[PDB]
Amino acid sequence: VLFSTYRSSRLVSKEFLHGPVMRFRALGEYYFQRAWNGTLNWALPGEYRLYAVMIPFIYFYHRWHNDHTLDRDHVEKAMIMRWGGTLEDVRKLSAKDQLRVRCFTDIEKLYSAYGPKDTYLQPPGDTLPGKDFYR
Amino acid sequence: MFLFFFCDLFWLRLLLCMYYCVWSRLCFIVYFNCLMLIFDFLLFCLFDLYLFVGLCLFLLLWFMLFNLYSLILYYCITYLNLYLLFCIVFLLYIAFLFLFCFLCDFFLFNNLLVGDSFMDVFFIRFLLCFLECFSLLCRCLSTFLRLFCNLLSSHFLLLMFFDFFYFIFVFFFYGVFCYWFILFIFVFCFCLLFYVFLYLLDLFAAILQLFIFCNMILQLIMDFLLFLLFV
Amino acid sequence: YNMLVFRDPKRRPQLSEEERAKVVVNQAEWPEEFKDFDPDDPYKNSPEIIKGMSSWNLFLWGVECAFIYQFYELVFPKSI
Amino acid sequence: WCPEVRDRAELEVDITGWQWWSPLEERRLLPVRLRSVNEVREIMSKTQAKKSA
Amino acid sequence: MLLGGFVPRRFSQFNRDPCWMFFIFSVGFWLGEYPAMMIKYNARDLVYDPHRYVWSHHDDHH
Amino acid sequence: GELFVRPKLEEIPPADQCRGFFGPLNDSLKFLRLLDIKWMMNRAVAMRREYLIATPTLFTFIWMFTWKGAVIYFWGDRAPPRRMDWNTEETGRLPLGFKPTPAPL
Amino acid sequence: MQGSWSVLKKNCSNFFPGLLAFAQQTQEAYGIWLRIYNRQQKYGPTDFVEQSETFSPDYHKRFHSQDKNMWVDKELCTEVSQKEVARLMTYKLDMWRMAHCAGALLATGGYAIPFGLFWLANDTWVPSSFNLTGEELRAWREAQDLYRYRSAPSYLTDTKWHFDFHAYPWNETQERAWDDLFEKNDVRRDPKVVRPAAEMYDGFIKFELIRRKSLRHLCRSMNIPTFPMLARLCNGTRVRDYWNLAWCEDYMVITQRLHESMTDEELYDYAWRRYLAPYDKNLNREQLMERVEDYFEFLGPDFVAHGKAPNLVILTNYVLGYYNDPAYLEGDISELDKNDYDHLASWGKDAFLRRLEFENGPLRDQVEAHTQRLLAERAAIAK
Amino acid sequence: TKYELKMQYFDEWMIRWRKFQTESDWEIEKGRQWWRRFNMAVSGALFCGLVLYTSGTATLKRQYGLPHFFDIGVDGQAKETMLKTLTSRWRYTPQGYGRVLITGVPTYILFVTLEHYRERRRMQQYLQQNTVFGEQMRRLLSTGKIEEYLPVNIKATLPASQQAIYNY
Amino acid sequence: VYTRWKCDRLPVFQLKLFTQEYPMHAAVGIFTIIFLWKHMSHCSEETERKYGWWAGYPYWRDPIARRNETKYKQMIINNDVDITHPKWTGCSVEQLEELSRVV
Amino acid sequence: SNPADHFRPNLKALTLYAERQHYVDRWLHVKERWLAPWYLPWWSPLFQLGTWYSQRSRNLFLVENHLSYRPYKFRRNDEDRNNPY
Ligand SMILES: CCCCCCCCCCCCCCCCCC(=O)OC[C@H](COP(=O)([O-])OCC(O)COP(=O)([O-])OC[C@@H](COC(=O)CCCCCCCCCCCCCCCCC)OC(=O)CCCCCCCCCCCCCCCCC)OC(=O)CCCCCCCCCCCCCCCCC
Ligand SMILES: CCCCCCCCCCCCCCCCCC(=O)OC[C@H](COP(=O)([O-])OCC(O)COP(=O)([O-])OC[C@@H](COC(=O)CCCCCCCCCCCCCCCCC)OC(=O)CCCCCCCCCCCCCCCCC)OC(=O)CCCCCCCCCCCCCCCCC
Ligand SMILES: CCCCCCCCCCCCCCCCCC(=O)OC[C@H](COP(=O)([O-])OCC(O)COP(=O)([O-])OC[C@@H](COC(=O)CCCCCCCCCCCCCCCCC)OC(=O)CCCCCCCCCCCCCCCCC)OC(=O)CCCCCCCCCCCCCCCCC
Ligand SMILES: CCCCCCCCCCCCCCCCCC(=O)OC[C@H](COP(=O)([O-])OCC(O)COP(=O)([O-])OC[C@@H](COC(=O)CCCCCCCCCCCCCCCCC)OC(=O)CCCCCCCCCCCCCCCCC)OC(=O)CCCCCCCCCCCCCCCCC
Ligand SMILES: CCCCCCCCCCCCCCCCCC(=O)OC[C@H](COP(=O)([O-])OCC(O)COP(=O)([O-])OC[C@@H](COC(=O)CCCCCCCCCCCCCCCCC)OC(=O)CCCCCCCCCCCCCCCCC)OC(=O)CCCCCCCCCCCCCCCCC
Ligand SMILES: CCCCCCCCCCCCCCCCCC(=O)OC[C@H](COP(=O)([O-])OCC(O)COP(=O)([O-])OC[C@@H](COC(=O)CCCCCCCCCCCCCCCCC)OC(=O)CCCCCCCCCCCCCCCCC)OC(=O)CCCCCCCCCCCCCCCCC
Ligand SMILES: CCCCCCCCCCCCO[C@@H]1O[C@H](CO)[C@@H](O[C@H]2O[C@H](CO)[C@@H](O)[C@H](O)[C@H]2O)[C@H](O)[C@H]1O
Repeated sequence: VLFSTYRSSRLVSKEFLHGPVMRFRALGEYYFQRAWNGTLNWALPGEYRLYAVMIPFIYFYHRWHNDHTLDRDHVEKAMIMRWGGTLEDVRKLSAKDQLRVRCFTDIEKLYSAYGPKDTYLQPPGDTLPGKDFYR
Repeated sequence: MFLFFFCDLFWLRLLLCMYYCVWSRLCFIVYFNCLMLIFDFLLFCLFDLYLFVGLCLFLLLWFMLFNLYSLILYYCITYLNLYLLFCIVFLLYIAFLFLFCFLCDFFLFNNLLVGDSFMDVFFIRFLLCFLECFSLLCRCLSTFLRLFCNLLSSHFLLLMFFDFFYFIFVFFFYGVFCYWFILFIFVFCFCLLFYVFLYLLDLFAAILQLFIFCNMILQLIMDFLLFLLFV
Repeated sequence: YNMLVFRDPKRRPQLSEEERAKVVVNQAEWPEEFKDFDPDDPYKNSPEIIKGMSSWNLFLWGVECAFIYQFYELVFPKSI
Repeated sequence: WCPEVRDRAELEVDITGWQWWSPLEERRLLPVRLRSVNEVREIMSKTQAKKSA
Repeated sequence: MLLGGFVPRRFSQFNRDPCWMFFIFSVGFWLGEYPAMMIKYNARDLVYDPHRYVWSHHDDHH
Repeated sequence: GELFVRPKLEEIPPADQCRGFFGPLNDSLKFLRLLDIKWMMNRAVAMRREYLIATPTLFTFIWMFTWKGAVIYFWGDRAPPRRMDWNTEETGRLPLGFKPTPAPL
Repeated sequence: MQGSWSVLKKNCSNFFPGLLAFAQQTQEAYGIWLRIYNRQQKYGPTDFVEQSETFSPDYHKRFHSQDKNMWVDKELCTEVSQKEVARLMTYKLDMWRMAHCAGALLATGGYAIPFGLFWLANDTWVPSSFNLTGEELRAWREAQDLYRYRSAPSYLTDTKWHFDFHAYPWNETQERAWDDLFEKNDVRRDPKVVRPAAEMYDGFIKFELIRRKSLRHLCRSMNIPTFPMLARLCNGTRVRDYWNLAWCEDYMVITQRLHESMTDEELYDYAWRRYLAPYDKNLNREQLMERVEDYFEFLGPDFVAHGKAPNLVILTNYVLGYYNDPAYLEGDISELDKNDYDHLASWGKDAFLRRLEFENGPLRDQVEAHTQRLLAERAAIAK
Repeated sequence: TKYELKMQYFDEWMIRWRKFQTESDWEIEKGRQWWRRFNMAVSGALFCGLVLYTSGTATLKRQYGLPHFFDIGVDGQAKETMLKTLTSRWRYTPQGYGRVLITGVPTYILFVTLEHYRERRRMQQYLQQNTVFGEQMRRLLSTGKIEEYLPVNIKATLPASQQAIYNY
Repeated sequence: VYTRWKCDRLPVFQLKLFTQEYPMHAAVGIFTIIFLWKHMSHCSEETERKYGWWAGYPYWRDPIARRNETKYKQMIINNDVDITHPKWTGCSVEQLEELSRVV
Repeated sequence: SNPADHFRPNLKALTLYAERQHYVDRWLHVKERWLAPWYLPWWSPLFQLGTWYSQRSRNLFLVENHLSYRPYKFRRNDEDRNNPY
C-alpha cells in the first residue's frame, strides 16, 4: 500500500527528458544494432570499429592511472630512500635533480631482469655511497 | 579490517548500459551445452535440470569481461585470488550438491559403490566408493585451481616477454644504423611473431577455460540426473 | 582482404550464370562514390571524413602526443 | 502489435524455458498448408460418402 | 565475433571512418612512444643516480 | 545412470546365504551378524540396499569438507607439549576481607 | 490487485465481526469435516484409508496417487449435503490463509503488525468473512479473480512448454486435443475433442509426478497461500483434498441434477469454485450452464461409473484456461503509420552502410554481374 | 523473563576473562552442556515418537514388515510387536502441514522451555558462586552494566608467582 | 500478461530470484560470507608492514604508530580513563612520583 | 617479485579498522534492543534464533579445556612462528 511492487507504477511522465534520451539511444543503436554485430555471450561484439575504438581508450585511461597514481608511489619511495630517507630531504633538491632520479628509476624499470646488475650491485672498489651512508 | 575498493568494470558497465538499453538477439554462447542436456527425444527429467542456465550465462559474462579484457596492458583482474575462486566454486558446486542431497533419495547414491556383486565388497567396492566420494571434492578443487593457475601463468609469461621486448627495442634499436642490423631485425621479427602467438593463445585459452569451468559443474549435475521415457 | 585480423565481408552471388549473363550493366545510374567498383578496394573513391586530413597526419599527431607525454617533464619539471 | 507471440515468449522464459527451438511442435505443424481445390473436392467427397453410409 | 564492419584496404583509407581515424592516432602514439624512449633513455647527458647503491628494491623485497 | 527398481520380496535371497569375513554366520552364530561389518555389507548388496554403504560415506566427506575441517583447523587442540602448564587452581577466589554485593531479592 | 487505503479501512472496520464469523464457520466446518472423515474412514477403500505409498520411478519420492489416494464417496449425500460441501471448501480456503497469517504472527511476535497493515490493505489474502455487504464481497471476488488471472498463464505455459519440448503426441486426435486444450477463453473448447489429452499426459506426467514449481503455480492459481511452500507434499495434500471434495460434490450434482434447480448466484459460485466462471465476465445463466455441462462432459462417463476423474493436471489446465484471456492489444491501427528510428536520421549513412545499400539495393544485380565478371577476368589473367 | 539478553554480556566477559575461571564455574558450564545434550536427546525422542504415531498404516507395514535384514529372530519379533501395537488402535495420520505442525511444535516447545529454564538455573548458580565471576554476575544484575577489569580492581586471587602486580 | 522479470520492480525480483529460483545458492553464499568475516577479517600490524602497503611500509613516519596513538588518545579522552591507576602502571601513585623525582 | 606485484587490485580507496570486542558488543546491544520488547515472547522462534546459537557457542568456548596454547587472535605480530606471544 505504501510502495508498489509493479514496475507499471510510473513516477514520471512518458515525455520526461525525451530528447536527451533519444540522443543517447541514437548513440547506442547506430553501431550496435546491426546484423554483423553479433556478440559472443554479450562481451565480444562483431563490429570491428568497436574494438578499434575501445581498446585504445581502455589502454589510455589505464596507463594514465598507473603512471600518475600507482608507479608514482614506487618512484617517490626510491627518491626518499636514496636521498635522505625523508620527504623534506627530497624537497631540498631541485626539480632537475628529481627529474634525473626519476628517469634513472625508469631506466631500472626498463632493464628489469634483462640488464646490467651494476645499477643496484656496487662493484668492489667503487667510491659511491653505500647503504650505510645516511645511517 | 574493512577495505573499500572497486572493480575494474566501470567503463564496461557503462558500455553495457549504453549498448543494451534496447534488446538484441544472442546466438553465440561459450557454453551451449547447458541448454541441450537431452539429445534423445521422448526423454524428460522431473528435476530442475535447466536451473543452471542463468548462472552459467552470468558467470560467462563476468569472467569474460574480466579475463578477455585483461590482455589489454594494465587491465586488472580484480578477483584473481585463490581463495576467492575457491569461494565461488564452493558456492556453485556445494549448492547443487545440497540440492541433490536435500532430495532425500538415498538410492541416488547407489552408483557410488563401484563394481558388481562379484567384486569383494569390503576390500574393493568400499574403497572405490571412498575414492569416488573423495574425487567429487577433488573435482571441485581442481576446477578452481585450474582456473586460477591458467590466468596466473599466462599473465606472468606475458609480463616477462613484454619486459624483454621493451628492453631490446629501446636499448638495441640503434643497431638498425649499425653493421649488425640484420641480427636486430631477425630478433625483432621473432619477437613480433612471439607477441602475436602469445596473444592468440591467451585469447583462445581464456574462452576454453571458461568452457571447462562450466562443463565441470554441468557434469556434476548430469552425474545425478535420471531420465524417464514418455509412453 | 584483411587488415590484421579484420577481414572484409564478401557478398555471396545469388544469380546463376545464365541469368547473370543477361544483366546489362549501366554505371551511369551508380553513385559517384562507387564507380569502377572493385571488391579488392571498394573505398578507394570514398570521401574523407575531414577534408585535407590524411591518415599519415593522424599518425603523426599520435606520435607528437607520445613525444609530448615523454618529454614535457624534461622542459617543465615539477617538484615532489 | 503481435501480442500472442510476446506473451508466449515472455511466459516461456519466466518459467525457465530458455530454449528458442521447438523441433517437435514444428514437426507436428511444419507440413500444414492450405489445400488445393482438387484436394477439397476429394475430402468433401469422403465426408459425403461417410454421411451417406 | 569478428563478423563485419568497415575495413580499410591500406593505410591511406584509415581516414575514411572516424573510428579508424582514432585507431590510427592511437597506433601512432603506441609506435612513436618507443623512439621517444630511445632518445630519452639513451641520452649522452643521462647520468645514473650517485646514491643508487644506497637502496634498491632487491634489498627491500628480500 | 539408469532407473533403479527395488527388488520384490521374493527376489531377496535368504539371510543364511550371506557370507562374513571368514564364513557364513548361520545357526549358532546368528548373533555375530550384528558385529560383522562385512556380513552386513554383503547382506545390503544382496538386498539391493547399497545406499547404506554409500550414503554414510559421502555425507561424512561433505561434513568434513564443509564444517568439521575448518573447526579442527581453527579451534582444534594440537598435541600437548612435553613440559605441561597445569593449573594450580589458585586464581579466581575473592580476597580476604572482601564484601561481596548481596544477591537479588 | 494492489493495496489501497479504502480496502484497509474496510478490513479494519470489519476485523472483529469477521473473526467472529470465521470462528462460527470453523465450528460448522469442523462438524461437516468430522462427518466426512468418519464416513471416509468407515466406508473408504483399504488403500485410501491406509494411505498407500506411491513412489516416483526416478527418485522414489512419495506423493498422492490419483487412483489410490483419492476416493469419490458416491453415497455422501445421505450424510452431507452439497451446500455443506461448498461451505467446507470455502472455509478450507479461508482457514488456510488465516493459518498462514497466524503462523507468521506467532513466529514474529509483535513485529508482524506492519505486515498485518499490508495484509488488510488488500483483499487477496483476507477471508471472505471480512466482507459484510454485497459490494465488499464483489470487490473481494474481483481481487481473487485478478490473482487467478495473474497466476494461471504461467502454469499453463509451464505445462505446455515442458511437454512440447520433451515430447510429442502419438496420433492426430491427441495432437488436436493438445492444441485445442490451451486455447484462449474467447473461444469455446469441445470437451470431447480435448479429453484424450488427459490420457496422453498420464503417459507423460501423472499427478504423482508433478514438479514443485508447477505445483507452486497451480496453488497460486487456486488462491492457496504458498509461503512457506516447504515440501511439495503439503500443498499437494491441500490440492488433493480440495479436488476430492469438489469431485464428491460434482458426483452428487450430476446424479441428482442439482445444477438445473440451482439458483443463479449459487450456480455462479459453484462454477467459480471450479475455476470456470470469472465474476468480471458478467456471465448469464446460459453461459454458466454451458460451462458446467462442458466440465461434466470432460469428467466423462467413467466418473459416474466408477468415480475416476481424468488426469488432475490436465483437468486443472482445462478449467484454468478460462482465466487465460486474449493478449491485450490497445491502440488504433493508424499508430502503425509512424516511424521508430527517426532519431537516427541525423546520423546518416557511413561508408559501410552506403556500400551495403549499393550492393543490396535495386542495383544489386548489376553490381553482382560486374563484380563476378571482373573477378573472372582477374582469375583468367592470373592463370 | 528474558535471561539470555542479560547472560550474553556475562558470557562474553567470561570468555574475555576466562583466566579467572575457577573449577566451580567450569563444572557449571559442563553441566550446562550436559543438560543441553539431554534436552536434545529427549526432544529428538519426542519427535521420533510423534512421527511414528502419525505414520501411515502402509508406511508402518513396509517399515516394520518383511524382509528382515539380519533375520536373527529377535528382530522379526520386535518388528511384529511394534507393528501390531501401532496398527491395533486407530491413529490420526495427517499429511502435509498438519504432520509438520504436530511433529515439530511440541518438540520446539519442549526444547525451548527446557533450555530457557536451564539458562535460568545457570544464572542462579552463578549468582550463588563465591568467586569473581559470581561477583560480576551480581554486579551486572544490580547496576545493569558489565564492569570490565573487575578482577584486577578488587584484586582477585592470583598464583603465588603473579602477585607482583597487586603489590601497590 | 504477468512476468516476474518484466512486471516486478528490481528489489522484488531480486527477492523472488534468490528465494524461489536460487535459494540454496543464496544460503551457501551467506554461510561463506559469515565464515569469511568470522575467520578472515583480521590483519596484524606486522602483516600490514610486510604486505599491506603498495611500495612498502614507510618506517620513516610509522603511520601505524600515529593511528594507534590517535585511537588510544580518543579512547582515553572519551571514556575518562585514568592511565596513572596502579593497575596500568603496577605501582602506587606515590611510587610514581618518587620515580619521577629520581629520573 | 616485481612481476608478482602486478597482480594486485588497482583501485584501493580506504581501509577501516575495528576491534572484534567493540563491534561484537555493539551488535549485542542492538540485538538486546530489538529482542527486549514485551511483544516478542522468549518462546518465539525469532528470539531463540537470535540467542540460542550464540549461547551454545559461548558455552562451548567456556567448557574448552585444551592441553595446548592458542595464541591471542589479535596480537601485534602473528608472523613469527617461534613467538606465540
Ligand atoms: C568515514 C569516511 C566515509 C566512509 C564511511 C564508510 C562506513 C563503513 C561502515 C562499516 C562497513 C564494513 C564493511 C565494509 C565492506 C566493504 C567491502 C567492499 O568495499 O567490497 C568491494 C565492493 C566493490 O563492488 P563493485 O563490484 O565495485 O561494485 C559496487 C559499486 O558501487 C558499483 O556497483 P553497481 O554499479 O552495481 O551499483 C548500483 C549502481 C547502479 O549504477 C548507478 O546508479 C550509477 C552510479 C554509481 C554510483 C556508485 C559508484 C561509486 C563510484 C565511486 C564514488 C563516486 C564519486 C563520489 C564522490 C565523493 C566526493 C568526496 O547504483 C548505485 O550505486 C546506487 C547509488 C546511486 C547514488 C546516486 C546519488 C545521486 C545524488 C544526486 C544529488 C543531487 C543534488 C542536487 C542539489 C541541487 C541544489 C540546488 O563493494 C561493494 O560491493 C559495496 C561495499 C559497501 C559496503 C557497505 C558500506 C557502508 C555504507 C557506506 C556509505 C557511506 C556514505 C557517506 C559517504 C560520504 C562521503 C565521504
Ligand atoms: C506457543 C508456542 C508456539 C511455537 C512456535 C510456532 C511458530 C509458528 C509456526 C506455525 C504454528 C502454527 C500456526 C497456527 C496454524 C493454525 C492451526 C492449523 O494447523 O491450521 C490447520 C491447517 C492445516 O493445513 P492443511 O494443509 O489443511 O493440513 C493438511 C492435513 O491433512 C489436515 O488434516 P485433515 O485433512 O485430516 O483435516 C484436519 C482439519 C479438520 O479441521 C477442520 O476442518 C476445522 C478447522 C481446524 C483448523 C482451524 C485453524 C484456524 C486457523 C486460524 C486461527 C485464528 C487466527 C486469528 C488471527 C488474528 C488474531 C488476532 O483440522 C486441522 O486443521 C488439524 C491439523 C492438525 C493440527 C495441527 C496443530 C498442531 C500444533 C498444536 C498442538 C501443540 C501442542 C504442544 C504440546 C507441548 C508438549 C511439550 O494449518 C495450516 O494451514 C498449516 C500452517 C501454515 C503455516 C506454516 C508455517 C511453517 C510451519 C513450520 C513448523 C515447524 C515446527 C515448529 C518449529 C518452527 C521453527 C522454525
Ligand atoms: C493489526 C493487524 C492484524 C493482526 C496481525 C495479523 C497477522 C499479520 C501478519 C501476516 C500477514 C501476511 C500477508 C502479508 C501480505 C503483504 C506482504 C508484503 O509486504 O507485500 C508487499 C508490500 C506491498 O504489497 P501490495 O502493494 O499489496 O502488492 C501485493 C501484490 O500481490 C504482490 O504480491 P507478490 O506475491 O508479487 O509479492 C511477494 C513479494 C513480497 O516482497 C516484497 O514485495 C518486498 C517488500 C520490500 C520491498 C522494499 C522496497 C523499498 C526499499 C527501500 C530501501 C531504503 C530506501 C531509503 C530509506 C531511507 C530512510 C531514511 O515477494 C515475496 O513474497 C518474497 C518473500 C521473501 C522471503 C524471505 C525469506 C528469507 C529467509 C532467510 C533464509 C533462511 C534459510 C534457512 C537457514 C537455516 C539456518 C539454520 O510491500 C510494501 O508495502 C513495501 C513496504 C516498504 C516499506 C519501506 C521500506 C522498508 C523500511 C524498513 C524500516 C526498518 C526500520 C528499522 C531499521 C533499523 C536499523 C538498525
Ligand atoms: C537492488 C537492491 C534492492 C535491495 C535488496 C535487499 C538485499 C537482499 C539481499 C539478499 C536477498 C536474497 C536472500 C535469500 C535468502 C535465502 C532464502 C531461502 O533460502 O529461502 C528458502 C525458502 C524459499 O521460500 P518458499 O516458501 O519456497 O517461497 C518463497 C517465495 O518468495 C514465495 O513466493 P510466492 O509467490 O510463492 O508467494 C507469495 C506470497 C504468498 O502468500 C502467502 O503465502 C500468504 C501470506 C504469508 C505470510 C507469511 C507466513 C509465514 C508463516 C511462518 C513462516 C515460518 C516462520 C519460522 C520462524 C520465524 C523465524 C524468524 O507470499 C508473500 O507475499 C510473502 C510475504 C513476505 C514478506 C516479507 C519479505 C521480506 C521483507 C523484509 C522484512 C524483514 C526485514 C528484516 C531485516 C530488517 C530488520 C530491521 O524459504 C522458506 O522456506 C521460507 C521460510 C521462512 C522463515 C521465516 C523467515 C526467516 C528469516 C529471518 C526473518 C527475520 C525477521 C526479522 C523481523 C524484524 C526484527 C527486527
Ligand atoms: C535431511 C538432510 C539431508 C541433506 C543433507 C545435506 C548436507 C550433507 C549431509 C552431511 C552434513 C554436512 C554438514 C553441513 C553443516 C551442517 C551443520 C553441522 O555440521 O553442524 C555440526 C555441529 C557440530 O558441533 P560443533 O559446533 O563442532 O561442536 C562440537 C560439540 O560436540 C558440540 O557440543 P554440543 O553440546 O552441541 O553437543 C553435541 C552433541 C549432539 O548430541 C547430543 O546433544 C546428544 C544426542 C542427541 C540425540 C538426538 C536425537 C536422536 C534420536 C533419539 C532417539 C529416537 C528413538 C526413540 C525411541 C526408541 C525406542 C527404543 O554431540 C556430542 O557432543 C557427541 C556426544 C555423543 C555421546 C556418545 C555416548 C556413547 C553412547 C552412545 C553412542 C554409541 C552407541 C553404541 C550402541 C551399540 C549397540 C550395539 O553441530 C552438531 O553436530 C551438534 C549440534 C546439533 C545436534 C543435532 C542433533 C540431531 C542430529 C540429527 C539426527 C537425526 C537425523 C540423522 C539420522 C537419519 C536416519 C535416516
Ligand atoms: C529458529 C528455529 C530454528 C529451527 C532449527 C531446526 C530446523 C528447522 C525447523 C523446521 C523448519 C520448518 C520446515 C522443516 C522442513 C519441512 C519438511 C516437510 O515439508 O515435511 C513434510 C512432511 C509431511 O509429509 P507426509 O506426507 O506426512 O510425510 C512425508 C513423507 O513420508 C515423504 O515421503 P518420502 O518418499 O519423501 O520418504 C522419505 C522421507 C522419510 O522421512 C520422513 O519424511 C519422516 C519424518 C522424518 C524422520 C526423521 C527421523 C529419522 C530417524 C532418526 C534416528 C536418529 C538416531 C540417532 C541415535 C543417536 C544415539 C547417540 O525423508 C527421508 O527419508 C529423510 C530422512 C531424514 C534424513 C536425515 C539425514 C541427516 C544427516 C545428518 C548429517 C550430519 C549432521 C551434522 C553432524 C551431527 C552429528 C555430530 O513432514 C514430515 O514428515 C515431518 C516434518 C518435520 C519438520 C521438522 C520439525 C522441526 C522441529 C524443530 C525442533 C527443534 C527446534 C530447535 C530450535 C533451536 C533454537 C532456535
Ligand atoms: C522432561 C524431563 C524433565 C527432567 C527433570 C529432571 C529429572 C531428574 C534429574 C535427572 C538426573 C540429573 O543428574 C545429572 O547427572 C549427570 C551425570 O549423569 C550430571 O552431570 C555431571 O556428570 C557428567 C558425567 O559425564 C558430566 O559430563 C557433567 O558435566 C556433570 O555436570 C548432571 O549434573 C546431573 O544433573
